[PDB]
Amino acid sequence: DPFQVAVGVSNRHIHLSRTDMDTLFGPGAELQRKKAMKQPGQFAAEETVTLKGPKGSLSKVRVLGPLRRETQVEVSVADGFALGITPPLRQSGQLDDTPGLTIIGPQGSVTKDHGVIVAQRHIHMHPSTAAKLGLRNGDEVDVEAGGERGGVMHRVLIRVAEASADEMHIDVEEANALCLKNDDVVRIC
Amino acid sequence: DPFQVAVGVSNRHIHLSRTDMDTLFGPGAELQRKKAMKQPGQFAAEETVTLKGPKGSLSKVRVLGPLRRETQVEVSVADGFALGITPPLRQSGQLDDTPGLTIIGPQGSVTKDHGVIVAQRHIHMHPSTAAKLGLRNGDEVDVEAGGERGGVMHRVLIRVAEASADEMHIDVEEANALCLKNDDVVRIC
Ligand SMILES: [Zn+2]
Ligand SMILES: [Zn+2]
Ligand SMILES: [Zn+2]
Ligand SMILES: [Zn+2]
Repeated sequence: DPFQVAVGVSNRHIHLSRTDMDTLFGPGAELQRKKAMKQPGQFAAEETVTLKGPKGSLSKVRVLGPLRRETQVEVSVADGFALGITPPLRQSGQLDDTPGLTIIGPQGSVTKDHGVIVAQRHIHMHPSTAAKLGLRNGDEVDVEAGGERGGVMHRVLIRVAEASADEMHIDVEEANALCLKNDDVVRIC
Repeated sequence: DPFQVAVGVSNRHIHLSRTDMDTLFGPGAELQRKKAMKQPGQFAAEETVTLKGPKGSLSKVRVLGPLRRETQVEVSVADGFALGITPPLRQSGQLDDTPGLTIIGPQGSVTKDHGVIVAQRHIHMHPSTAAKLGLRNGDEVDVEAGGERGGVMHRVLIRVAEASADEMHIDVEEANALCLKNDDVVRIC
């Protein structure tokens, strides 16, 4: 069944620019791969940061490599409340009018004015697969999960790129709400 | 639309036996009302406890009144993970083969061998409403939630009792996963 995609539960994490990486970890510092992810080229790094908000802070927030053009922080709704901000629901890269935080690293700190979002659930899909299912990049779909806490998720963003592996990304709260874990199978409706 | 029902977002909390109330807060100690809930006679009390598990503790956990015949602890999956336990998904009062933890109050502590659960989402329903919708106690329904993070929750238990107001109860993670909040309106399918 080509409609079955595996689940990747995305914990809170951060993408860093080269400039911000230099500030937080020192000039010329390279991310060290800790664990390779399903999406090709992407990985969880050894490096982590502390996120400080007006209300509180979060420690050991994972940095995901590779480095990107713009810094982006992804936190759960609960994470936001603990920090003392209200990050809006957004797809990756949609950072206009988003709130900021203070990122703290070993070599320095940077207080961002934007880049913090709650991740909108989505499916990374190969263009081959997307072509089969008659799905276009930018589409939204329904996804069903089984089990004692199962249900159907609306507004699942379809993300098609050549450098993609078939996988669904949901944050920790979405996963727990449906009793989903890494490598669980869900179905596109 | 009579199939619509208001949402009550349920944060972690505890119900206490009289015996356990005596231990934690002193013999003869009465729960003090802070804020009444929508369910008749029930209320969030001024009293709070600390929950201690093998891995960590949670402070300021709300006690809900009135007292009951058996102590019951409701926590989210995330809460359980932080405590160092794995509570199963259960309906209220369904406490067979459940993990325990240590409850700490001002006057003493008690270590329970059972009674910790992750709450199964449910709808409290007055018999008149139940008769009008064609629902019975113990039935399970689907509930649709709208909005950017909307979707359809499966396996929603119907709890029919005279001392009930029409209201759906979901925990913090289920609420955040769907961007629901208190007094939001969802619809029974
Ligand atoms: Zn990300
Ligand atoms: Zn993703
Ligand atoms: Zn309860
Ligand atoms: Zn309830």
